[PDB]
Amino acid sequence: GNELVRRAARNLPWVVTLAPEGLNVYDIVRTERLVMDLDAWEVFQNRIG
Amino acid sequence: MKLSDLRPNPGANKRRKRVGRGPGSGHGKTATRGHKGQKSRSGGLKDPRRFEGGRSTTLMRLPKRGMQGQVPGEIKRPRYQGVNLKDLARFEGEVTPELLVRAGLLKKGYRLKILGEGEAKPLKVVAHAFSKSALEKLKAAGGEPVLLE
Amino acid sequence: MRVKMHVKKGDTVLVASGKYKGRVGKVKEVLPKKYAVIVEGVNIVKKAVRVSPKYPQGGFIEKEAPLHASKVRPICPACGKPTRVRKKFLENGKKIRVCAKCGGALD
Amino acid sequence: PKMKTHKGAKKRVKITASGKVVAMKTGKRHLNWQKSGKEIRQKGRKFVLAKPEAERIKLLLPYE
RNA sequence: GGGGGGAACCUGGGGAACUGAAACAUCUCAGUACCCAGAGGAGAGGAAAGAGAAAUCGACUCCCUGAGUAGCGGCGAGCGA
RNA sequence: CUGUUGGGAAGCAGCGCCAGAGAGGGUGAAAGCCCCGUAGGCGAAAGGUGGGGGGAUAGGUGAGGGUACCCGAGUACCCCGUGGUUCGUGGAGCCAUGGGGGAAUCUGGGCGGACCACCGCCUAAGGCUAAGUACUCCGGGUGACCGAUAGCGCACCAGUACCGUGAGGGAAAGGUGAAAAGAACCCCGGGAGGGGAGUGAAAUAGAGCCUGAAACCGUGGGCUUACAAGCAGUCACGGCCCCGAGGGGUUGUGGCGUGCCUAUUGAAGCAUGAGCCGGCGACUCACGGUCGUGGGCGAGCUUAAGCCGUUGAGGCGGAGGCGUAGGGAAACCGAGUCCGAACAGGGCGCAGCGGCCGCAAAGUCCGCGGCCGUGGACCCGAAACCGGGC
RNA sequence: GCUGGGGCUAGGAGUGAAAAGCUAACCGAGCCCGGAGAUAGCUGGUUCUCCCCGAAAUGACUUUAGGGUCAGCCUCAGGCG
RNA sequence: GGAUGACCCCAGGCGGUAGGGGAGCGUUCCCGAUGCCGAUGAAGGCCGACCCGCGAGGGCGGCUGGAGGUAAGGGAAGUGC
RNA sequence: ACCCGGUGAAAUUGAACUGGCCGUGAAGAUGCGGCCUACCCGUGGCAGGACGAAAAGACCCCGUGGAGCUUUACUGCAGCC
Ligand SMILES: NC(=[NH2+])NCCC[C@H](N)C(=O)O
Ligand SMILES: [Mg+2]
Ligand SMILES: [Mg+2]
Ligand SMILES: [Mg+2]
Ligand SMILES: [Mg+2]
Ligand SMILES: [Mg+2]
Ligand SMILES: [Mg+2]
Ligand SMILES: [Mg+2]
Ligand SMILES: [Mg+2]
Ligand SMILES: [Mg+2]
Ligand SMILES: [Mg+2]
Ligand SMILES: [Mg+2]
Ligand SMILES: [Mg+2]
Ligand SMILES: [Mg+2]
Ligand SMILES: [Mg+2]
Ligand SMILES: [Mg+2]
Ligand SMILES: [Mg+2]
Ligand SMILES: [Mg+2]
Ligand SMILES: [Mg+2]
Ligand SMILES: [Mg+2]
Ligand SMILES: [Mg+2]
Ligand SMILES: [Mg+2]
Ligand SMILES: [Mg+2]
Ligand SMILES: [Mg+2]
Ligand SMILES: [Mg+2]
Ligand SMILES: [Mg+2]
Ligand SMILES: [Mg+2]
Ligand SMILES: [Mg+2]
Ligand SMILES: [Mg+2]
Ligand SMILES: [Mg+2]
Ligand SMILES: [Mg+2]
Ligand SMILES: [Mg+2]
Ligand SMILES: [Mg+2]
Ligand SMILES: [Mg+2]
Ligand SMILES: [Mg+2]
Ligand SMILES: [Mg+2]
Ligand SMILES: [Mg+2]
Ligand SMILES: [Mg+2]
Ligand SMILES: [Mg+2]
Ligand SMILES: [Mg+2]
Ligand SMILES: [Mg+2]
Ligand SMILES: [Mg+2]
Ligand SMILES: [Mg+2]
Ligand SMILES: [Mg+2]
Ligand SMILES: [Mg+2]
Ligand SMILES: [Mg+2]
Ligand SMILES: [Mg+2]
Ligand SMILES: [Mg+2]
Ligand SMILES: [Mg+2]
Ligand SMILES: [Mg+2]
Ligand SMILES: [Mg+2]
Ligand SMILES: [Mg+2]
Ligand SMILES: [Mg+2]
Ligand SMILES: [Mg+2]
Ligand SMILES: [Mg+2]
Ligand SMILES: [Mg+2]
Ligand SMILES: [Mg+2]
Ligand SMILES: [Mg+2]
Ligand SMILES: [Mg+2]
Ligand SMILES: [Mg+2]
Ligand SMILES: [Mg+2]
Ligand SMILES: [Mg+2]
Ligand SMILES: [Mg+2]
Ligand SMILES: [Mg+2]
Ligand SMILES: [Mg+2]
Ligand SMILES: [Mg+2]
Ligand SMILES: [Mg+2]
Ligand SMILES: [Mg+2]
Ligand SMILES: [Mg+2]
Ligand SMILES: [Mg+2]
Ligand SMILES: [Mg+2]
Ligand SMILES: [Mg+2]
Ligand SMILES: [Mg+2]
Ligand SMILES: [Mg+2]
Ligand SMILES: [Mg+2]
Ligand SMILES: [Mg+2]
Ligand SMILES: [Mg+2]
Ligand SMILES: [Mg+2]
Ligand SMILES: [Mg+2]
Ligand SMILES: [Mg+2]
Ligand SMILES: [Mg+2]
Ligand SMILES: [Mg+2]
Ligand SMILES: [Mg+2]
Ligand SMILES: [Mg+2]
Ligand SMILES: [Mg+2]
Ligand SMILES: [Mg+2]
Ligand SMILES: [Mg+2]
Ligand SMILES: [Mg+2]
Ligand SMILES: [Mg+2]
Ligand SMILES: [Mg+2]
Ligand SMILES: [Mg+2]
Ligand SMILES: [Mg+2]
Ligand SMILES: [Mg+2]
Ligand SMILES: [Mg+2]
Ligand SMILES: [Mg+2]
Ligand SMILES: [Mg+2]
Ligand SMILES: [Mg+2]
Ligand SMILES: [Mg+2]
Ligand SMILES: [Mg+2]
Ligand SMILES: [Mg+2]
Ligand SMILES: [Mg+2]
Ligand SMILES: [Mg+2]
Ligand SMILES: [Mg+2]
Ligand SMILES: [Mg+2]
Ligand SMILES: [Mg+2]
Ligand SMILES: [Mg+2]
Ligand SMILES: [Mg+2]
Ligand SMILES: [Mg+2]
Ligand SMILES: [Mg+2]
Ligand SMILES: [Mg+2]
Ligand SMILES: [Mg+2]
Ligand SMILES: [Mg+2]
Ligand SMILES: [Mg+2]
Ligand SMILES: [Mg+2]
Ligand SMILES: [Mg+2]
Ligand SMILES: [Mg+2]
Ligand SMILES: [Mg+2]
Ligand SMILES: [Mg+2]
Ligand SMILES: [Mg+2]
Ligand SMILES: [Mg+2]
Ligand SMILES: [Mg+2]
Ligand SMILES: [Mg+2]
Ligand SMILES: [Mg+2]
Ligand SMILES: [Mg+2]
Ligand SMILES: [Mg+2]
Ligand SMILES: [Mg+2]
Ligand SMILES: [Mg+2]
Ligand SMILES: [Mg+2]
Ligand SMILES: [Mg+2]
Ligand SMILES: [Mg+2]
Ligand SMILES: [Mg+2]
Ligand SMILES: [Mg+2]
Ligand SMILES: [Mg+2]
Ligand SMILES: [Mg+2]
Ligand SMILES: [Mg+2]
Ligand SMILES: [Mg+2]
Ligand SMILES: [Mg+2]
Ligand SMILES: [Mg+2]
Ligand SMILES: [Mg+2]
Ligand SMILES: [Mg+2]
Ligand SMILES: [Mg+2]
Ligand SMILES: [Mg+2]
Ligand SMILES: [Mg+2]
Ligand SMILES: [Mg+2]
Ligand SMILES: [Mg+2]
Ligand SMILES: [Mg+2]
Ligand SMILES: [Mg+2]
Ligand SMILES: [Mg+2]
Ligand SMILES: [Mg+2]
Ligand SMILES: [Mg+2]
Ligand SMILES: [Mg+2]
Ligand SMILES: [Mg+2]
Ligand SMILES: [Mg+2]
Ligand SMILES: [Mg+2]
Ligand SMILES: [Mg+2]
Ligand SMILES: [Mg+2]
Ligand SMILES: [Mg+2]
Ligand SMILES: [Mg+2]
Ligand SMILES: [Mg+2]
Ligand SMILES: [Mg+2]
Ligand SMILES: [Mg+2]
Ligand SMILES: [Mg+2]
Ligand SMILES: [Mg+2]
Ligand SMILES: [Mg+2]
Ligand SMILES: [Mg+2]
Ligand SMILES: [Mg+2]
Ligand SMILES: [Mg+2]
Ligand SMILES: [Mg+2]
Ligand SMILES: [Mg+2]
Ligand SMILES: [Mg+2]
Ligand SMILES: [Mg+2]
Ligand SMILES: [Mg+2]
Ligand SMILES: [Mg+2]
Ligand SMILES: [Mg+2]
Ligand SMILES: [Mg+2]
Ligand SMILES: [Mg+2]
Ligand SMILES: [Mg+2]
Ligand SMILES: [Mg+2]
Ligand SMILES: [Mg+2]
Ligand SMILES: [Mg+2]
Ligand SMILES: [Mg+2]
Ligand SMILES: [Mg+2]
Ligand SMILES: [Mg+2]
Ligand SMILES: [Mg+2]
Ligand SMILES: [Mg+2]
Ligand SMILES: [Mg+2]
Ligand SMILES: [Mg+2]
Ligand SMILES: [Mg+2]
Ligand SMILES: [Mg+2]
Ligand SMILES: [Mg+2]
Ligand SMILES: [Mg+2]
Ligand SMILES: [Mg+2]
Ligand SMILES: [Mg+2]
Ligand SMILES: [Mg+2]
Ligand SMILES: [Mg+2]
Ligand SMILES: [Mg+2]
Ligand SMILES: [Mg+2]
Ligand SMILES: [Mg+2]
Ligand SMILES: [Mg+2]
Ligand SMILES: [Mg+2]
Ligand SMILES: [Mg+2]
Ligand SMILES: [Mg+2]
Ligand SMILES: [Mg+2]
Ligand SMILES: [Mg+2]
Ligand SMILES: [Mg+2]
Ligand SMILES: [Mg+2]
Ligand SMILES: [Mg+2]
Ligand SMILES: [Mg+2]
Ligand SMILES: [Mg+2]
Ligand SMILES: [Mg+2]
Ligand SMILES: [Mg+2]
Ligand SMILES: [Mg+2]
Ligand SMILES: [Mg+2]
Ligand SMILES: [Mg+2]
Ligand SMILES: [Mg+2]
Ligand SMILES: [Mg+2]
Ligand SMILES: [Mg+2]
Ligand SMILES: [Mg+2]
Ligand SMILES: [Mg+2]
Ligand SMILES: [Mg+2]
Ligand SMILES: [Mg+2]
Ligand SMILES: [Mg+2]
Ligand SMILES: [Mg+2]
Ligand SMILES: [Mg+2]
Ligand SMILES: [Mg+2]
Ligand SMILES: [Mg+2]
Ligand SMILES: [Mg+2]
Ligand SMILES: [Mg+2]
Ligand SMILES: [Mg+2]
Ligand SMILES: [Mg+2]
Ligand SMILES: [Mg+2]
Ligand SMILES: [Mg+2]
Ligand SMILES: [Mg+2]
Ligand SMILES: [Mg+2]
Ligand SMILES: [Mg+2]
Ligand SMILES: [Mg+2]
Ligand SMILES: [Mg+2]
Ligand SMILES: [Mg+2]
Ligand SMILES: [Mg+2]
Ligand SMILES: [Mg+2]
Ligand SMILES: [Mg+2]
Ligand SMILES: [Mg+2]
Ligand SMILES: [Mg+2]
Ligand SMILES: [Mg+2]
Ligand SMILES: [Mg+2]
Ligand SMILES: [Mg+2]
Ligand SMILES: [Mg+2]
Ligand SMILES: [Mg+2]
Ligand SMILES: [Mg+2]
Ligand SMILES: [Mg+2]
Ligand SMILES: [Mg+2]
Ligand SMILES: [Mg+2]
Ligand SMILES: [Mg+2]
Ligand SMILES: [Mg+2]
Ligand SMILES: [Mg+2]
Ligand SMILES: [Mg+2]
Ligand SMILES: [Mg+2]
Ligand SMILES: [Mg+2]
Ligand SMILES: [Mg+2]
Ligand SMILES: [Mg+2]
Ligand SMILES: [Mg+2]
Ligand SMILES: [Mg+2]
Ligand SMILES: [Mg+2]
Ligand SMILES: [Mg+2]
Ligand SMILES: [Mg+2]
Ligand SMILES: [Mg+2]
Ligand SMILES: [Mg+2]
Ligand SMILES: [Mg+2]
Ligand SMILES: [Mg+2]
Ligand SMILES: [Zn+2]
Repeated sequence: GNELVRRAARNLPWVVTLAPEGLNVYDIVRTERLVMDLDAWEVFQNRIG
Repeated sequence: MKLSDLRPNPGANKRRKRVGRGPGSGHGKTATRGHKGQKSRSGGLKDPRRFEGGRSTTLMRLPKRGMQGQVPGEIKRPRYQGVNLKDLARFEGEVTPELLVRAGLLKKGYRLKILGEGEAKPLKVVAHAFSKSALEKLKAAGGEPVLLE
Repeated sequence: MRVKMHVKKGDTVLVASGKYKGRVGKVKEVLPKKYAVIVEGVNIVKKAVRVSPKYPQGGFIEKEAPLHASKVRPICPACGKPTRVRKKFLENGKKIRVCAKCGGALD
Repeated sequence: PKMKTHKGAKKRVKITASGKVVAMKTGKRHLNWQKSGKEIRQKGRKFVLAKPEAERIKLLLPYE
């Protein structure tokens, strides 16, 4: 959810950036690794609950 | 697991039947329509559910029965839906129309009638009507039937 | 509204690509419509001319052929290096081209 | 556009709980004087439409 | 002040037929196509002599739904709140 | 930035660097850092707009009591003819009104589907009123949209040429190259055209220009052919030529042998269609249904319009739909119900696998597929009918 | 009587010493554009490959007879055995 | 058999129009892809007596061509004359 | 008309390496069988055949196709009473 973090990483070829409200399986399956905020991990657990 | 692994199960996505695409396919030329006649034509036949070649139809030779109604239409009257004792088994304490609505048991806009199938439970059940047997069973099981007006 | 030209007649430019890459020369002409520049003694071609009043004896003449303007980089009059151009606003408060490597005016 | 219900069928026929199609027996609308009581009585019942005809009629009642 | 124009859109005044009903006339197509008048960036509608059964709602317009229900119908084909 | 191959580097190699910018288009080939841009920011003296903010102004405002003055007229209302509505004369109300008759001012009047009573609802015969809605000539953004027979009729000087008295109809036609460096000059020729020279990485890239298929025409070569009977091939063998116990080409002789498609009981058929070649050319889509099927959940399954977010991110939203009970024209009753006097008889209905667990399943949602309904619904084709114009 | 020029009458309409003649080179109903992709139970056409199975040209009814609905006969899935 | 489309062995079926079913090939476009093939030559064209495939096709090689093409695995259609 | 110089169409055309008889064949065969005849290629001529070309027979029937016309067919409408 940190905009500053997303802005810094977004232009990297190997990085896809998302706010946790936007977590979706296409973007997960597209990428080799998943990296999340504890905060993001939390809204995720709320979403799948 | 990546994109090149994402795959439907066998049978989930099947190929279409394509006709009029050659001898080898089994569906060339006439495109599975046979030779001539109305059915082979673009636009085809009259409705097969009804039409019978000009003869008076199976349907139309049967008699009408009953009240069909008339303008200005449906007469408003209170409507009942029955829910069985067995369907009440999941509840505790007090059951009411709104609760049965919410549970997906009772449809909105319907008055509630309790029916005799299944076993009664000691519950206070609030309803617009009861079958005789529903009434008997609920008393015997120690429940409290409350009748609305 | 207007074609953006980072180079003008007749600053000194490096020809950064093509057969004449590495070459340096003054910009003889700028042709915005073709997005091209003419650079002195760069991109020489042999042109056939008819025996005419303009060319008695006829034969051939040498001509500078236009260069795609992106192939060309201005040379900083200050630090003498090929550079991209920046805009700087003066007190005037006009705007000028300035070198990117140092900060000198290119005019 | 969605299928329309055939009202001619809806007025003559009913789909039972197991998907049978039931209609009134024909032949007692009139000319009854010389028909035996057995004929009148038995024609006063419903009957189950033969399967091929029932399927056709059901298709006319998509929202029953 | 008016006149005339504007791709569709809009409202009003008029308004078919093929076709469908496996013929055809009621019916359908369809108040559609089209003609005309007018409007404007929209137009129409609009502040209950409404709804219609809730002891209820609260202008009008528009979308979802109600619902292919209620009904209408050579109770046919179909039409349809 | 350098080196390197190359006509050319952006390719490859070495060493770097930017990134709130690695969308995309260019540059001699394939470039984040060369160019135009992109992310992020900045900008109007003039004219337009201004639904947002601020301010004026117009307008806005009590209580009982009595009085019964007013409260939209050829109107309501009734009848006749008709329209609108789901309502086609129907028990036919309501709303509208062409004709006739023709009121009342709240103790007045219209409505709740003939009518009457009761009970309610509402205030006709004057007018205006943003917004949410529709459209796309215009500008922009974006495509599991087209790529010159496609996509608009038009990529190009097209509503043109041309056709028609006119209304009206209505085309074809895109590409040299990186750069014109678009071939000076000489040679044959009246010119056209060509041969040299020359430019170019390339000139069968030379302007009648990218690629350059096929029909079709020609030149050269190999095999073959003037005693032979043929859907033209095929099987065999032999001859010659070619490439080097094999193969390719050709075909002398011998065997066998009734084109293709369509339509038909039946066609080589003297039945249809086709000169040949290239390109265009016909079973689709939406919504609904019905089966099957791949999953999700399961007495439950599922959301629609919207709303928030995103800017190729997803979520919220339960209104509603299907299912959970049937039977009866219905009142109604209900695991039953209807017919019946019946407690008769009959019709239509009613009841998982394993050690609480799992599993499976009603059902339902979504995807996929077959087929059906509605639309032009596989494509092409009438003769005609109608409307408005010429 | 013929003829120049200037005019009027047109689509179910004109005009016709009448032939259903003529109304812009085909008139028992002009032409153009539109409804419109009218409708066509008729004729034609319907495009890659391989594999398994494999019909009918009957019966009933049909303003039906060269078209249909149902049955029969083919095929595929599940079930029974 | 072996346990499961691993391959082998024995056996039997395999003419086919309307038509049913099954399995595949190829075309355009999307994901894969900020990748990968590509001027030491893309696509397209012309040959081939070679390789794989039952076949539709797919490789490979020579020539042409001169700037694009696009895998395994999936998705969608203006998809084969 | 014919020949030489100049310019140079057309309908038609599955492809053709396109003979006779007697047969056969969907019943009138260059194309099938048997036999007979026949060196290869033209030019001017003739029309018996190619069921020669042209025109999706205008006769005839069929289509619940169309149109013009009629009437004591049906049902309307103008117009008149
Ligand atoms: N908030 C975000 N990071 N959104 C997704 C990235 C946005 C943008 N499409 C990008 O890739 O640069
Ligand atoms: Mg990105
Ligand atoms: Mg990124
Ligand atoms: Mg990625
Ligand atoms: Mg991304
Ligand atoms: Mg699909
Ligand atoms: Mg489909
Ligand atoms: Mg299949
Ligand atoms: Mg296919
Ligand atoms: Mg095929
Ligand atoms: Mg098949
Ligand atoms: Mg078949
Ligand atoms: Mg065929
Ligand atoms: Mg057909
Ligand atoms: Mg079929
Ligand atoms: Mg089929
Ligand atoms: Mg079929
Ligand atoms: Mg057919
Ligand atoms: Mg047939
Ligand atoms: Mg047939
Ligand atoms: Mg056919
Ligand atoms: Mg037939
Ligand atoms: Mg037929
Ligand atoms: Mg048929
Ligand atoms: Mg047809
Ligand atoms: Mg059609
Ligand atoms: Mg039809
Ligand atoms: Mg009959
Ligand atoms: Mg009803
Ligand atoms: Mg009503
Ligand atoms: Mg209690
Ligand atoms: Mg500037
Ligand atoms: Mg360079
Ligand atoms: Mg250098
Ligand atoms: Mg200035
Ligand atoms: Mg009916
Ligand atoms: Mg009866
Ligand atoms: Mg009776
Ligand atoms: Mg009676
Ligand atoms: Mg008797
Ligand atoms: Mg008796
Ligand atoms: Mg009796
Ligand atoms: Mg009785
Ligand atoms: Mg329903
Ligand atoms: Mg139900
Ligand atoms: Mg005016
Ligand atoms: Mg105006
Ligand atoms: Mg109107
Ligand atoms: Mg008016
Ligand atoms: Mg009107
Ligand atoms: Mg109108
Ligand atoms: Mg009219
Ligand atoms: Mg009609
Ligand atoms: Mg029609
Ligand atoms: Mg219709
Ligand atoms: Mg119909
Ligand atoms: Mg009809
Ligand atoms: Mg019909
Ligand atoms: Mg008729
Ligand atoms: Mg009609
Ligand atoms: Mg209508
Ligand atoms: Mg319109
Ligand atoms: Mg106007
Ligand atoms: Mg607006
Ligand atoms: Mg208004
Ligand atoms: Mg008011
Ligand atoms: Mg409902
Ligand atoms: Mg209507
Ligand atoms: Mg090179
Ligand atoms: Mg070099
Ligand atoms: Mg370099
Ligand atoms: Mg590098
Ligand atoms: Mg970006
Ligand atoms: Mg880019
Ligand atoms: Mg780029
Ligand atoms: Mg690259
Ligand atoms: Mg690329
Ligand atoms: Mg770039
Ligand atoms: Mg910006
Ligand atoms: Mg900007
Ligand atoms: Mg007041
Ligand atoms: Mg007062
Ligand atoms: Mg008074
Ligand atoms: Mg009033
Ligand atoms: Mg007045
Ligand atoms: Mg009236
Ligand atoms: Mg009406
Ligand atoms: Mg009425
Ligand atoms: Mg009625
Ligand atoms: Mg009414
Ligand atoms: Mg009343
Ligand atoms: Mg009235
Ligand atoms: Mg009146
Ligand atoms: Mg009152
Ligand atoms: Mg009163
Ligand atoms: Mg009234
Ligand atoms: Mg009234
Ligand atoms: Mg009312
Ligand atoms: Mg009432
Ligand atoms: Mg009253
Ligand atoms: Mg009211
Ligand atoms: Mg108004
Ligand atoms: Mg407002
Ligand atoms: Mg407005
Ligand atoms: Mg508005
Ligand atoms: Mg809009
Ligand atoms: Mg636009
Ligand atoms: Mg394309
Ligand atoms: Mg493209
Ligand atoms: Mg073209
Ligand atoms: Mg075009
Ligand atoms: Mg082309
Ligand atoms: Mg076009
Ligand atoms: Mg245009
Ligand atoms: Mg065109
Ligand atoms: Mg064009
Ligand atoms: Mg032109
Ligand atoms: Mg003309
Ligand atoms: Mg002209
Ligand atoms: Mg025309
Ligand atoms: Mg070029
Ligand atoms: Mg060029
Ligand atoms: Mg180049
Ligand atoms: Mg000369
Ligand atoms: Mg000379
Ligand atoms: Mg010359
Ligand atoms: Mg020469
Ligand atoms: Mg020359
Ligand atoms: Mg040279
Ligand atoms: Mg080279
Ligand atoms: Mg080359
Ligand atoms: Mg070449
Ligand atoms: Mg070339
Ligand atoms: Mg090029
Ligand atoms: Mg060329
Ligand atoms: Mg050429
Ligand atoms: Mg030769
Ligand atoms: Mg001899
Ligand atoms: Mg010889
Ligand atoms: Mg032979
Ligand atoms: Mg032999
Ligand atoms: Mg050999
Ligand atoms: Mg051979
Ligand atoms: Mg040989
Ligand atoms: Mg032998
Ligand atoms: Mg033969
Ligand atoms: Mg034969
Ligand atoms: Mg063939
Ligand atoms: Mg044919
Ligand atoms: Mg035939
Ligand atoms: Mg025949
Ligand atoms: Mg025959
Ligand atoms: Mg023959
Ligand atoms: Mg022949
Ligand atoms: Mg014939
Ligand atoms: Mg023939
Ligand atoms: Mg025929
Ligand atoms: Mg031809
Ligand atoms: Mg040919
Ligand atoms: Mg072709
Ligand atoms: Mg289909
Ligand atoms: Mg479609
Ligand atoms: Mg569909
Ligand atoms: Mg389906
Ligand atoms: Mg499904
Ligand atoms: Mg689920
Ligand atoms: Mg849910
Ligand atoms: Mg519903
Ligand atoms: Mg019922
Ligand atoms: Mg009774
Ligand atoms: Mg019973
Ligand atoms: Mg029973
Ligand atoms: Mg489950
Ligand atoms: Mg399921
Ligand atoms: Mg079906
Ligand atoms: Mg349609
Ligand atoms: Mg159509
Ligand atoms: Mg269609
Ligand atoms: Mg269809
Ligand atoms: Mg005509
Ligand atoms: Mg008519
Ligand atoms: Mg008529
Ligand atoms: Mg008429
Ligand atoms: Mg007219
Ligand atoms: Mg005179
Ligand atoms: Mg005169
Ligand atoms: Mg005159
Ligand atoms: Mg005159
Ligand atoms: Mg006239
Ligand atoms: Mg006159
Ligand atoms: Mg006129
Ligand atoms: Mg006419
Ligand atoms: Mg007319
Ligand atoms: Mg007429
Ligand atoms: Mg007349
Ligand atoms: Mg005369
Ligand atoms: Mg004319
Ligand atoms: Mg004439
Ligand atoms: Mg006529
Ligand atoms: Mg004429
Ligand atoms: Mg028009
Ligand atoms: Mg129409
Ligand atoms: Mg047509
Ligand atoms: Mg017709
Ligand atoms: Mg087809
Ligand atoms: Mg078999
Ligand atoms: Mg039969
Ligand atoms: Mg029958
Ligand atoms: Mg019969
Ligand atoms: Mg007949
Ligand atoms: Mg007969
Ligand atoms: Mg027929
Ligand atoms: Mg059948
Ligand atoms: Mg059998
Ligand atoms: Mg079966
Ligand atoms: Mg089976
Ligand atoms: Mg077989
Ligand atoms: Mg199978
Ligand atoms: Mg494929
Ligand atoms: Mg293909
Ligand atoms: Mg695309
Ligand atoms: Mg990509
Ligand atoms: Mg790429
Ligand atoms: Mg590479
Ligand atoms: Mg090469
Ligand atoms: Mg391509
Ligand atoms: Mg190949
Ligand atoms: Mg190649
Ligand atoms: Mg490129
Ligand atoms: Mg390819
Ligand atoms: Mg690809
Ligand atoms: Mg793949
Ligand atoms: Mg995928
Ligand atoms: Mg197509
Ligand atoms: Mg001579
Ligand atoms: Mg001559
Ligand atoms: Mg031949
Ligand atoms: Mg011969
Ligand atoms: Mg004989
Ligand atoms: Mg013959
Ligand atoms: Mg013979
Ligand atoms: Mg012969
Ligand atoms: Mg032969
Ligand atoms: Mg033979
Ligand atoms: Mg023979
Ligand atoms: Mg012979
Ligand atoms: Mg012989
Ligand atoms: Mg002889
Ligand atoms: Mg001769
Ligand atoms: Mg002759
Ligand atoms: Mg002659
Ligand atoms: Mg012959
Ligand atoms: Mg002859
Ligand atoms: Mg003859
Ligand atoms: Mg002929
Ligand atoms: Mg003729
Ligand atoms: Mg004819
Ligand atoms: Mg024809
Ligand atoms: Mg004929
Ligand atoms: Mg005929
Ligand atoms: Mg005649
Ligand atoms: Mg006749
Ligand atoms: Mg006949
Ligand atoms: Mg006839
Ligand atoms: Mg008839
Ligand atoms: Mg018939
Ligand atoms: Mg008729
Ligand atoms: Mg007629
Ligand atoms: Mg007529
Ligand atoms: Zn400097």
